[PDB]
Amino acid sequence: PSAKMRRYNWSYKSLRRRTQGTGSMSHMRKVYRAYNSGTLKANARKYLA
Amino acid sequence: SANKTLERKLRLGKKIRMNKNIPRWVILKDKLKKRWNYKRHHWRRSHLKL
Amino acid sequence: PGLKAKDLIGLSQEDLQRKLADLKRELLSLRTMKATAGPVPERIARFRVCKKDVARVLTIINQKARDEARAAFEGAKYIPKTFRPKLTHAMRCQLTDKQKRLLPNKVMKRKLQFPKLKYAVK
RNA sequence: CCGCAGAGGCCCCGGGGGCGAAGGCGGCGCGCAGGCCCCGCCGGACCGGCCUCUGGUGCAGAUCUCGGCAGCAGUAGCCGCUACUCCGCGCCCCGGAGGACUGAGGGGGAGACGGGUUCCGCGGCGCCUGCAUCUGGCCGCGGGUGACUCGGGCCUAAGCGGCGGGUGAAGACCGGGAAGGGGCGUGCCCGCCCGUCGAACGGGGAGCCGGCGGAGACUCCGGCAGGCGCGGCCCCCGCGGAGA
RNA sequence: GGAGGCCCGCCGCGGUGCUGACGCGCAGAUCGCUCGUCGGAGCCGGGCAUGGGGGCGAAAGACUCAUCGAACCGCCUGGUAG
RNA sequence: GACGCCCUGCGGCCGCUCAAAAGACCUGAACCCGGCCGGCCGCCGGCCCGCCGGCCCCGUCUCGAAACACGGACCGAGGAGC
RNA sequence: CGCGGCCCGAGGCGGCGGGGGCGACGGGCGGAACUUAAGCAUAUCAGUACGCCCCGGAGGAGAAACCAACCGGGAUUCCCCGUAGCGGCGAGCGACGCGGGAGGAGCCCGCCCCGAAGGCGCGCUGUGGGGCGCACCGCCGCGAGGGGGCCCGAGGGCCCCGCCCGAGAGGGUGCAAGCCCCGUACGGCGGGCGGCGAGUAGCGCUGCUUGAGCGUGCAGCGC
RNA sequence: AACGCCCCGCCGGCGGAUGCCUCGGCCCGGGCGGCGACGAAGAGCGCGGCGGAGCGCGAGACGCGGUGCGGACCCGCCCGCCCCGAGAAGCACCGGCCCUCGAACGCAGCGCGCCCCGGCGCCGCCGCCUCGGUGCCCUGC
Ligand SMILES: [K+]
Ligand SMILES: [K+]
Ligand SMILES: [K+]
Ligand SMILES: [K+]
Ligand SMILES: [K+]
Ligand SMILES: [Mg+2]
Ligand SMILES: [Mg+2]
Ligand SMILES: [Mg+2]
Ligand SMILES: [Mg+2]
Ligand SMILES: [Mg+2]
Ligand SMILES: [Mg+2]
Ligand SMILES: [Mg+2]
Ligand SMILES: [Mg+2]
Ligand SMILES: [Mg+2]
Ligand SMILES: [Mg+2]
Ligand SMILES: [Mg+2]
Ligand SMILES: [Mg+2]
Ligand SMILES: [Mg+2]
Ligand SMILES: [Mg+2]
Ligand SMILES: [Mg+2]
Ligand SMILES: [Mg+2]
Ligand SMILES: [Mg+2]
Ligand SMILES: [Mg+2]
Ligand SMILES: [Mg+2]
Ligand SMILES: [Mg+2]
Ligand SMILES: [Mg+2]
Ligand SMILES: [Mg+2]
Ligand SMILES: [Mg+2]
Ligand SMILES: [Mg+2]
Ligand SMILES: [Mg+2]
Ligand SMILES: [Mg+2]
Ligand SMILES: [Mg+2]
Ligand SMILES: [Mg+2]
Ligand SMILES: [Mg+2]
Ligand SMILES: [Mg+2]
Ligand SMILES: [Mg+2]
Ligand SMILES: [Mg+2]
Ligand SMILES: [Mg+2]
Ligand SMILES: [Mg+2]
Ligand SMILES: [Mg+2]
Ligand SMILES: [Mg+2]
Ligand SMILES: [Mg+2]
Ligand SMILES: [Mg+2]
Ligand SMILES: [Mg+2]
Ligand SMILES: [Mg+2]
Ligand code: NA
Ligand code: NA
Ligand code: NA
Ligand code: NA
Ligand code: NA
Ligand code: NA
Ligand code: NA
Ligand code: NA
Ligand code: NA
Ligand code: NA
Ligand code: NA
Ligand code: NA
Repeated sequence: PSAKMRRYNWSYKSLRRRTQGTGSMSHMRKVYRAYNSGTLKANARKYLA
Repeated sequence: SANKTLERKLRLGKKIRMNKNIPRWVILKDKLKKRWNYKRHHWRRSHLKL
Repeated sequence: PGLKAKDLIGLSQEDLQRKLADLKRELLSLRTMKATAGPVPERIARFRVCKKDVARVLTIINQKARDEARAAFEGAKYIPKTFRPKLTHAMRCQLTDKQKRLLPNKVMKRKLQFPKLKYAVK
């Protein structure tokens, strides 16, 4: 139950085995799509201005 | 054993429901070459560790 | 096959609620028919349509409710977090554009007496 | 100098190719040699002579690496646990008859842990059942675990964690001296200071009989009881004995 | 009358001798006879504690998951070699 | 993967589709092996072809290897001065 | 024995923030040994591996308590160029200036004057204002030009004669296809005065670090 | 002798080299540089007409709705669509749904509380409400 995850640089194979991108990555995919081709930037510009 | 928690019981339940072959109409719908499911297990040979 | 949201948006909340009740009841009936006896083509055909019909009605109800609630908090200072503008965490926690352009008064005075001009050489 | 893979050029109407390329097998010829060429059969879509350029460029060995495979050889072996036979029907399945064994610290009847569907019915022999198989814990298709009273959920043991804080570059580790909660019911009264962590064997409020299925039973059904709560109606603030 | 780190002896717990069997094993330590002990410094199950130059030891450099005169896993590391 | 014919069933023959069986599959080498057909022991040389003459097992370290010095059952592919 | 102000504390409520993830690049700490020296202990490997903490689209650095010694330059960063020195003075290690380029940009607070003029439930234990005298990306589209004969299971093959070209990049099609199909070339739309920082700088002793050598930088304690 | 063994001329096995081919790798350049208490990355368990693995999705589950474009199919068996719009396959953007664990938030990990109306985690900043002090004072008594 440590708050942080157990990661060590002396084994890049275990990092390879479990890490970001080895699952679905639903929210990140949606946000990246809305940014590269979408209206997230226009919304941000309107909100800031 | 006969005295288990519900949490262990639910994980073993999924293993049993998944130990199935590829249906016959699926093999021909997808034009499959390899017709066996190599994620099956047998109780006398496996170690589920669950 | 099935209902259309088009003519669904033209009913009141009570009517939609009753419609949903009937759809769920007959979905239970179709589940019973599948579980017992045998799956004749007509009831199995009706099954998928009924499932998507329940989906459509729930969609309409929620959209109507959201529109009403959003109209309830149109001009308040603090609104529910589900109605605030869609941004990322990082751009939410950021200075606006005019806050970035603020200058102390002395620098403002200096930058007005020497404005940028257009010129050419030769 | 011979050969291998690739790059830049040439190959006199624009190099050779389904009228058959690469590769494989057999046979001539040429060269001191490394090698090259041609012919026949197989094969079924690519190939390269000369000039300049480039390199992960030539194997008999390394108790070399990976793959395949021989002799040995129908050889070594199929020695614990006393044992099977006749007929239906087959040394091994089922039935009847006979003959034996385990020998109540059981080759019996049941649980804990571990396993996880191996359980039951129907069908089957492609795999496995180191001989066979009509058998099966094997393969296919369908099914199967019911609780007020049994166990867990509660308690605490040895222990573990948390604790205003303390320390260390941190990660973290150590820890009584700290304005540390309730009740009734709205005002008052009481009160120094953790844990619904840790035992399917310890503590713990209360269950027996009969019967039913193919696979479940202290759980289902029938009967007869216990314990603990809640709601109505009636409904009481103690007498006897010389004493125990 | 019924004491005892008393004696014979079953299950248990051990492991003497045959230097027996086996030794391409039933088995990367087993099998058979024979043997030691058997009310105690006895034996068994579960929970918990001690962690690597450390632990634990009626002391053999023993044991610490087939690994111990310093465990195992990955990395420094394609470590250096007259 | 037609039809037909045998078969207690398992299977077999004959043929069919196709340019071709290319038949669970492109091509299909070596080692090792079965049938039929021809021969009798390896290499070099001469010859009218089984006679005569010659010939220790390679690679390696070493003054010195056929060595009772080490490595090597056999075949394929990979394999070490950039 | 009661209650008002200030000060120092306690419990609750409302609104806003924080925490975790990311084999690169970036910043800050802790910090090896194998190895080389033909042994090895200072040295080297290396201010590396690895452990811990923290951001961003970059980060960090930055407008002189600087270089220099010239007929001088002029914040920071990045590229080109090259020997002073350190060292069992062994093995080894090692900067900067001048010169040529890319890029180019400057400023504030405190102290001093006014004093609530302020962001007004805060704040005089100081809010607010001032120097005073002389002088390239995305979206949308159209897109030309070949027949005859022979022979093959099918020709993109062989022979003859043609066409298109701002298109002879390619891919597909029953065998080598500009002209069988898709594409390729050629478009449009959107975006004088006052005043300069104290347990500080520096020094003594000790530890680490550097090419820095009677000290390159840092730190502890005493002054 | 013959067999066995060992050597030529045809035919069969066993094995899988070679050649040709590859929607895959590796290097170089360019762009981008965007997660989270509004619940991330990750894990578990479910969801299809006939449904095992993988992808996807979340009790609205092998997807729902809106706006544009597109224009006949939908891998098997079925069901559906067919039309000057009546709408299959596909594509882009937008709006919602979003089970249990997880920084993981009533306690705990699969059980159990408090509360009165519904809700009940920690740390910080600002503000407010209710209070304490033989702190510095003051008044009254
Ligand atoms: K218990
Ligand atoms: K050790
Ligand atoms: K020797
Ligand atoms: K020897
Ligand atoms: K160093
Ligand atoms: Mg072909
Ligand atoms: Mg090469
Ligand atoms: Mg070889
Ligand atoms: Mg024998
Ligand atoms: Mg007997
Ligand atoms: Mg039993
Ligand atoms: Mg059975
Ligand atoms: Mg089975
Ligand atoms: Mg009980
Ligand atoms: Mg109970
Ligand atoms: Mg407990
Ligand atoms: Mg008990
Ligand atoms: Mg009862
Ligand atoms: Mg039973
Ligand atoms: Mg006694
Ligand atoms: Mg005794
Ligand atoms: Mg012996
Ligand atoms: Mg023997
Ligand atoms: Mg110690
Ligand atoms: Mg001869
Ligand atoms: Mg001779
Ligand atoms: Mg040698
Ligand atoms: Mg030697
Ligand atoms: Mg010698
Ligand atoms: Mg020799
Ligand atoms: Mg080779
Ligand atoms: Mg708060
Ligand atoms: Mg090294
Ligand atoms: Mg040395
Ligand atoms: Mg050496
Ligand atoms: Mg040494
Ligand atoms: Mg150095
Ligand atoms: Mg910066
Ligand atoms: Mg065209
Ligand atoms: Mg073409
Ligand atoms: Mg200054
Ligand atoms: Mg140094
Ligand atoms: Mg699946
Ligand atoms: Mg939770
Ligand atoms: Mg929790
Ligand atoms: Na050839
Ligand atoms: Na090579
Ligand atoms: Na009998
Ligand atoms: Na005795
Ligand atoms: Na000794
Ligand atoms: Na190594
Ligand atoms: Na081919
Ligand atoms: Na000799
Ligand atoms: Na030797
Ligand atoms: Na040997
Ligand atoms: Na953090
Ligand atoms: Na970011």
